[PDB]
Amino acid sequence: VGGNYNYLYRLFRKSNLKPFERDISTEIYQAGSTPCNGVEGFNCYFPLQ
Amino acid sequence: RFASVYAWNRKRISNCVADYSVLYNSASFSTFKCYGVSPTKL
Repeated sequence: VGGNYNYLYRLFRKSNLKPFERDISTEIYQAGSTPCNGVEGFNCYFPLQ
Repeated sequence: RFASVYAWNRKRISNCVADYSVLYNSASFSTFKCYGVSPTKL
């Protein structure tokens, strides 16, 4: 009921995976021009949801 | 000067060039979200 939010997926990423590749990084990556480091202020996302 | 709420002004634009990458990326913007499209296209 509260939601099984213990399971996660990649919402935002910079590159496509190769077959059977796993990537478990929690680093914030930029979407646009702003460095946006350690924040989700503008033009970036924390990649997992 | 902006159209007011309940006095909107939706301008039709065609047969031209626009840079949506700049429109999206500039630091002057407070927020941005797309629906089936991406600003990186132009």
